Amino acid sequence: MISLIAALAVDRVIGMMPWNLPADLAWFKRNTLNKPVIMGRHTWESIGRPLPGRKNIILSSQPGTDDRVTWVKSVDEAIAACGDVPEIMVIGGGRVYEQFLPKAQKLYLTHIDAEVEGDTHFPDYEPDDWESVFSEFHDADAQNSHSYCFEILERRHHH
Ligand SMILES: Nc1nc2c(c(=O)[nH]1)N[C@@H](CNc1ccc(C(=O)N[C@@H](CCC(=O)O)C(=O)O)cc1)CN2
Ligand SMILES: [Cl-]
Ligand SMILES: [Cl-]
Ligand SMILES: [Cl-]
Ligand SMILES: [Mg+2]
Ligand SMILES: [Mg+2]
Ligand SMILES: [Mg+2]
Ligand SMILES: [Mg+2]
Repeated sequence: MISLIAALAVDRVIGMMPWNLPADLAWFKRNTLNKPVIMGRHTWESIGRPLPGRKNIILSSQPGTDDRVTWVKSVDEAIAACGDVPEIMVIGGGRVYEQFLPKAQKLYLTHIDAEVEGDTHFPDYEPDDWESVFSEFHDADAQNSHSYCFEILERRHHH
């Protein structure tokens, strides 16, 4: 099964960080550890080093040479490279989320209370097609710059 995981500012702006949220990074790690992660080449270059404890699959029509990750050229190849696993995590960026959304059955979202200047957005999804099965709000604190709300949604309908 395919899931997307993303952190969204107001207006669904995503980035590679205008905010400083170690709690969100802990949420990201907890929910991706021991699962393959699929990302586009822009996201890969922004991370710079393979995420530990996860198979790192990079979707790009023009692969790099880095032997530390697995390079694939299509959504279908990305999925095949993951093989028989319970859950595949798609970690962005904008275009990769857009291509994978139709195949996804679960969303892990962090809704951040920040207005920011970026131009890359998380895909449009029809809220009526999803059910909110978890939500938790957290205030900002000495370690986290903004307030945020974790949410998990499960797909109920497809169009
Ligand atoms: N919800 C959430 N989802 C996301 C991101 C986020 O920002 N938060 N960011 C996007 C991908 N970018 C990164 C950049 C850095 C890291 C990263 O470095 N993670 C460490 C944890 C951080 C650390 O302890 O050093 C890890 O092992 O997972 C993860 C995703 C995609 N999805
Ligand atoms: Cl957590
Ligand atoms: Cl990308
Ligand atoms: Cl505090
Ligand atoms: Mg090689
Ligand atoms: Mg889009
Ligand atoms: Mg769309
Ligand atoms: Mg319904």
